[PDB]
Amino acid sequence: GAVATGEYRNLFAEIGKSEIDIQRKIDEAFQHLFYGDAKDAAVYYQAGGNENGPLAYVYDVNSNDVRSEGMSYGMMITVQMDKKAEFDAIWNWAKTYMYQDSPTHPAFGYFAWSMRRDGVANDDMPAPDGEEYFVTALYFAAARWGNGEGIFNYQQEADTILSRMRHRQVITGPTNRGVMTATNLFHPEEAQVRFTPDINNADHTDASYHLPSFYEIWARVAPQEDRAFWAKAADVSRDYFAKAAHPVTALTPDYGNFDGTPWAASWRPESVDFRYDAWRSVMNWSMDYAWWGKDSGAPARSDKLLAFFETQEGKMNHLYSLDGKPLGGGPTLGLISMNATAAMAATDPRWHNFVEKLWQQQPPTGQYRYYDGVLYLMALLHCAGEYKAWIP
Ligand SMILES: O[C@@H]1[C@@H](O)[C@H](O[C@@H]2CO[C@@H](O)[C@H](O)[C@H]2O)OC[C@H]1O
Repeated sequence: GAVATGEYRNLFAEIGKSEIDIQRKIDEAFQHLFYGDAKDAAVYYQAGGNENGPLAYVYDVNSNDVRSEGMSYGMMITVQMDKKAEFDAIWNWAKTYMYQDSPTHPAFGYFAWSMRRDGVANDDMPAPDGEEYFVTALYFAAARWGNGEGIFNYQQEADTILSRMRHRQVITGPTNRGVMTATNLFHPEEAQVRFTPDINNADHTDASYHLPSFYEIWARVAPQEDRAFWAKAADVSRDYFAKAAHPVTALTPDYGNFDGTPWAASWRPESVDFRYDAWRSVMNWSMDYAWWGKDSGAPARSDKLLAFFETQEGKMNHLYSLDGKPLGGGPTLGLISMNATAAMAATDPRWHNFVEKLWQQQPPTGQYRYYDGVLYLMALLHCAGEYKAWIP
């Protein structure tokens, strides 16, 4: 695995691209998304500052809301790209405005998943893959830059947040939406991330939230009393992808049950299909395989998913039944980008075509560029051999 060797595959170099052109492609994507035209290209906004220095956020330009996921992805992108100033400004806004510090609030220890640009929460409850990326990005920051003090003691922040994600108690109290009850972010017996800590829907998961590549980091550097739990979560997630991904297409549903079956949310029953969340599952298991080499099923799964998408050439949808029926939409940059990341584990040389398709793309513009753009820039970093485990 790359962590053992320190050698991360440069999949773009493997399909013949020069290092100068790979650097240009990543820098163009960063400059567009972080510093491009505010109305058409950028998803990052400089939002003044406070006692900790500059504030900034990554946001969904469509709804015009800040998302905890996009903040956490901005932190991961910026630490992988050695962009400390941008990292610190995003983290300052997330910790200042999104993090719930009241111990009587049911979201204590968690980041509001959806927040207006003025800091008014739409929902105090979290999207738990945001927390997973925040903690990991903070550990990576500690490793690359060393720890600062206060909110910039990245390792201390990560330890405290991650401990509370596991050990949170049930809290009932007032929220922006009325009285709510929430629990921990990982089920203590299943050792799986929840879709939500809201007690009304807590005993569910989401395959795209399963991040065994990161749980292995936490198994090494988290508070000692939790390391066995995070190690377990990594093994459970590898088993989860084996059960949750269709046996023929390797498509996963957006939302799921702990036993691997798809879950139809009452408010979103189409969550049983492969949609916007599920795009990411293949990145998660392929990254885990490339880093750690433990998910013995990952190569075949990535091969099945790329074989399936090869049947869709010239008629690509972005919504599918798990058995591979197209359910609508055309090609998206986010799905192209995630499919390319399957090459971190695929064995069949059709993966070349998927990495080449990502290489051919341009940075996204217009109303849907937030999800397309964060996935694009993460996929470019993975495929350039520039998305690494920075272990403190
Ligand atoms: O109260 C809970 C809501 O907070 C939860 O909202 C979800 C949070 O993650 C987002 O990615 C989803 O889009 C959003 O629906 O839904 C479940 C409910 O119990």
